[PDB]
Amino acid sequence: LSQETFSDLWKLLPENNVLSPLPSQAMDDLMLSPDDIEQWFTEDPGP
Amino acid sequence: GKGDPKKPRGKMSSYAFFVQTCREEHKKKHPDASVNFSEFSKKCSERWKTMSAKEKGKFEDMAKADKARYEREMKTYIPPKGE
Repeated sequence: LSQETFSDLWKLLPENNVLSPLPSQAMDDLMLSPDDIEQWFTEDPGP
Repeated sequence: GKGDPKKPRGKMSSYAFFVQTCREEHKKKHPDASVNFSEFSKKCSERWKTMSAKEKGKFEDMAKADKARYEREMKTYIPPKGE
C-alpha cells in the first residue's frame, strides 16, 4: 500500500497493540478466566 | 473440547498475575473469605492501567518466572481428552 503513516493514524485508540483476545461479554473475565483459575482462584466446598 | 482443566498457574500475562497475587494473598490470610469476580477484577483492571512501568514490569518479571516453570511441567503434562 501507499499508506506508510496513514494506516497508523487511527491507532491512537486505547490498545496494547492488539495481541490479546479481549473478552467482550464480561470484565470479570478480563484477567483470571474461570475455566482455568477456579482450581486455585477460590477454594469452595461447592456452589 | 481441548479441556486441559488441570493445568498449572498458566502463562498468563502480568495483567492476570496482578489479580492473581492480590486475590490470592487475601485468600491465604482469610481462608474463610473469597472475592467478588466482577468487583475485584474491575478494581484491578482500572488500578493496573494507572500504575507505572516499574510496577507493571515487576508483575511481568514474575510472570516470566512462572511461564518458564509452566513450560517445565507442560512437557510432562498429558492433555486429558485433549482434542
